[PDB]
Amino acid sequence: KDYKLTYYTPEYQTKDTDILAAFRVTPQPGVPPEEAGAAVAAESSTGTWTTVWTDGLTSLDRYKGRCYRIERVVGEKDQYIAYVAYPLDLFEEGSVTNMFTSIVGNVFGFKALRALRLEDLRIPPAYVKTFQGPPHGIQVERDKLNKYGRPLLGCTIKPKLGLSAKNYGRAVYECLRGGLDFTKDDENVNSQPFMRWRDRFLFCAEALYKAQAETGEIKGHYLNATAGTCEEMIKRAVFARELGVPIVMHDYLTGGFTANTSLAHYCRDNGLLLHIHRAMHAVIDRQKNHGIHFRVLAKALRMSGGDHIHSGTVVGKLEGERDITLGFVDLLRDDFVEQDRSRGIYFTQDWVSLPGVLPVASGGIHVWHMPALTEIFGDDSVLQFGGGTLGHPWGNAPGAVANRVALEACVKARNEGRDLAQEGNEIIREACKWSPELAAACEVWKEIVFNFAAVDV
Amino acid sequence: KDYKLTYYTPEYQTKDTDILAAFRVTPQPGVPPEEAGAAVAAESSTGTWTTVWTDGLTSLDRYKGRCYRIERVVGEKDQYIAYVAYPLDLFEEGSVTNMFTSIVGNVFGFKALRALRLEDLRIPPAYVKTFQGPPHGIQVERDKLNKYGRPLLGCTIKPKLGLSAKNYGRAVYECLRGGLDFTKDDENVNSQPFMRWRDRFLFCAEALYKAQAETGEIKGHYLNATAGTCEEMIKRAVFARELGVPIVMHDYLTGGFTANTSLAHYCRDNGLLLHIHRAMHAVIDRQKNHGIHFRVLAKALRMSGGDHIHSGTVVGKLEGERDITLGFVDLLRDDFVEQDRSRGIYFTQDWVSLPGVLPVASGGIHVWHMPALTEIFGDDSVLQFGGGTLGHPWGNAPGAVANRVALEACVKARNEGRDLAQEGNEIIREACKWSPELAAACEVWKEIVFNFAAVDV
Amino acid sequence: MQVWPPINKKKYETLSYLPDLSQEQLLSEVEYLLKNGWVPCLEFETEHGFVYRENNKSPGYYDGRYWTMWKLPMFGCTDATQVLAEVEEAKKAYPQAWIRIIGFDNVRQVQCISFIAYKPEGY
Amino acid sequence: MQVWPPINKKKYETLSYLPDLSQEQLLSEVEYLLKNGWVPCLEFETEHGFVYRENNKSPGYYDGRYWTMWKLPMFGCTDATQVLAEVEEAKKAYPQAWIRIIGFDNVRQVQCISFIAYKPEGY
Repeated sequence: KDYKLTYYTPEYQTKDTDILAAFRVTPQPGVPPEEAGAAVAAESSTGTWTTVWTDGLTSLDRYKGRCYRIERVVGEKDQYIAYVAYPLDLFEEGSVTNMFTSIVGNVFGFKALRALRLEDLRIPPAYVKTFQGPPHGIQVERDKLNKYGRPLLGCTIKPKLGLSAKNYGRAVYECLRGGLDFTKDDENVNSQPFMRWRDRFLFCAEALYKAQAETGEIKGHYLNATAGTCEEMIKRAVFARELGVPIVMHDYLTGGFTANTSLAHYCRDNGLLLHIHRAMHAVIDRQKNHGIHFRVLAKALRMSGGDHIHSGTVVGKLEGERDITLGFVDLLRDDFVEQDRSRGIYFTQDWVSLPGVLPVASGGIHVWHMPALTEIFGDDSVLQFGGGTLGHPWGNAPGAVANRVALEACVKARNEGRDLAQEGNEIIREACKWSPELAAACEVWKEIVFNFAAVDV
Repeated sequence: KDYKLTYYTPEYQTKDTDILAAFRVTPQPGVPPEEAGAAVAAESSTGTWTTVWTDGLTSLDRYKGRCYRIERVVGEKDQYIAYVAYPLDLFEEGSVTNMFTSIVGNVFGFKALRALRLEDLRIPPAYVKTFQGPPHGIQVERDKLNKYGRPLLGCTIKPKLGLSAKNYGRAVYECLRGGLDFTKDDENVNSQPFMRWRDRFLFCAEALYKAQAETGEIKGHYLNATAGTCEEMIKRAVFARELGVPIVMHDYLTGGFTANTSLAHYCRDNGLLLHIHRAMHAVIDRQKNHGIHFRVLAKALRMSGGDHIHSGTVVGKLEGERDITLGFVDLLRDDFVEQDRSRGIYFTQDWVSLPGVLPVASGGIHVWHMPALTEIFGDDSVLQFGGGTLGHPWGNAPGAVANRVALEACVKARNEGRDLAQEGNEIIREACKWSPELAAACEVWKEIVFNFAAVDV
Repeated sequence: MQVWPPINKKKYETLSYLPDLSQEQLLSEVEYLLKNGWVPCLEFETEHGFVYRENNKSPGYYDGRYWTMWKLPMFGCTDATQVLAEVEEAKKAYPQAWIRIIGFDNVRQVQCISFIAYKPEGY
Repeated sequence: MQVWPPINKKKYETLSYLPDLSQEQLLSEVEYLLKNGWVPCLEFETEHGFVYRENNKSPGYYDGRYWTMWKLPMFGCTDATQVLAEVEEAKKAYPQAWIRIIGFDNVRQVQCISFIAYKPEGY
């Protein structure tokens, strides 16, 4: 089957309504780039080795994917970037499920290729308008919560699996009362023998309302609605609505796009914020040669629907990887993101006012990382801590206070014109003076970085 | 029909997925034990005297019950214990109704037997997982009610049948305000000319909320939802949910397992605690030679669903009978109960985290019985009084206070290292000094046991 | 015949119907926790000393069940006096607060003890 | 080890966990707004200083989010002292009121700043 002479069209001028795809192709030895890129386009559209009579009862050239360009990858050899264009008509309106089925449904198993990786997708404005997108989005969320001028703060309740409903609520209250905005249900925590969902929702609501009453600030707890069936999932969200809480949670990849879109629609119709966890993403997005890059999985979530989405951590990453992260963070928050291959952005993406998603940074984050995080992500982000709150010597509340004080010290310093990049450690040092909670959290750090301590007067 | 050569299989090695049954068989004269035990297994599974053509369109040896062991009873002669094994496939998932139909459906009427009694059943983990079990269970219940470190206290409103809705509520308020946690609808009290259900639910809710507001402790009243049809039963529970009360009640044996499982499911989905009354049990479980022992009826309730279950009284029982009671109490509360023939436990029962049920002790219980009850049952129990509260000289509230003071005196003494078994009477004596209510309840008792009275200073 | 008071008789669950525990009795209770291997912990409350229902009235929901934790659960504690010391420190900092001692069991992720240790003036 | 107070620690969002801003620091914050092209505006409240839920309890609904505007947004304001002057005038007229400075962004129809500038006695 010589696809090259039908699916490889370098003269093709892409239309405003086309869905464009950037594939990183690693063809089998002997297989030319043009033929590999044509095999990719062919398999993900009409998929024909030759011709059958039914192909005459329509126009093949109307519904075919077209490889219009090939580019050799600067680094490794035997690796190319194939650009494919898909007609708007191939896709069902409002269905991320159909978009993924058409583009990544069968091509990754083609024999002529050794490895295949979808790097990016250009979602045209005409297809974007068929999606509801985030239930609320960054702006509406800040307005509902009445929180402005700083990153939001959250913490994970540990251990992951194991705690009872009442103990879970206790940790929720202690963390929230200390200065945190949100607490989190573990992604694995749904409904189990040690803790059934309804009891958890009930005690967590009691805990979050107490902390809100005590502090005077609006609180929220991501109540996991992920379930075995769509009916159970909705049944769980319905109870969150009855309790009057602000936010629910969902594991979009393990739950699935069909179920996630249903929940997102429900959340829009009922005023619930939707926190998304990316569990299982690394089985798909880790290897550089095979799979789907997270930036595509992030675009899919923004279309399907979610107000927050876990987007990893930037701590301990080479600029390089950091640039890739900032690349997809922009794709999630901004309305218009211009093409920029240096940050892994293969296409200019126009979101035509689709609400932006709040990126959630988590993973080994400590108070002394606050300066760098505040500078890198900016205000529109949610910074989540695990052992930085639970692992504080004095407990949850003092641990939450330490993180809240550290963050506000960074915000104040930034606003006063200080460079968070070079004065970071000093900013935390000064803050330790007026915060016993922050000081106790910085002990081991002071000994290594400052070779001491202390205070003076 | 010679079952013995097909249903009596002493070489059979039981599987982890088998439902095991321990039958106490009293065969007709002349009928051998092996043949009797094989008749029991045959009748409660495939039930064939000989063979018909349809038996070849399947494998008889795949769905047959097997008597794998016989044991002569030490005491009486002509009495044996037959052990039968049933394949997991014979049973419908989540249906206690089907389990009872298959095992006890026809065998008790077999002619070759003079009497038959089901003593125990080994419910394998694979079948246990198909049941929801108690709506909440011991732990969640204590957490919802915020009650720890002592047995719970309840009282019955008397007379059984006869009082009006408002008078019923009055007794409810007086008892609850005095220190009791729960009050009880009589098992016979459903909806009658003298008192319709809705009026009772309405006045009892008013009474329990007043007592809760007055005392500062969470109160509950078992509102009987037992009814003629499933629709009426649910309709009654729905109103309890609208009133926001914590607990409802059901007579599982007269109402039935199909209806009880429906109510239990409803209670889980709506956060209602379910109190179970064992009315009619003695027509089934009293005779040692024929029927079903309560330990099996208790296992069935824990599977079908219930948070509390009446399990009789231990007062005035020989160790012997007391050991049998502690045997089924463990089967109701614990996760793993090892085999122990001395306490009537024929099989090791693994409950694989199915919630435990709170045993309810009632029947001629007086304040001076408190020491023995607290020691025998422990904290995880509900102690119910009838005339010990209503029959108090000063009325309901002072009667409730006497029982609450007596119980707390026993708990304190136990915690301080005192032996409730030998110091019981003295503990109540000391308590009478600081409680006029307790003193008045102990008058006739003081005269007999202590040959007096009084106080000193 | 006496009438049980409908006012000024607010309770705090287990042991609250007995006369106020003397320091010696309070100490014996803590030793029961330790002897059983239970982890002691202190909780206190300054505003709502009793349950109420402001945010929801569905079955099983009540506000005021959770109190605020005093420091952290005392793991590895072997001396019951260490626990008694914290109660003194707590009422020293918050004299107008209700203080209670709770116990946690690990075989069971549960709480299995809860008794009042200090009550504010007029309670 | 210290216990975080369950009372008298009411907050007002951004910057409220830091020591009360000195007039100099308060002025630096206003200059951040101006440097970014944000329109400053003052809001004050005399009765409900914190959110509550009286009219509805559905998801996302809270009473007390809106405060009353002090005059008008300060468009074209180039001097941060003009803003600081208004805070003095506001607390002069309403000493028992909480006063906060908010900032508005135009590229985005949004508010993007909100910090407390004055708190009444005992707060």
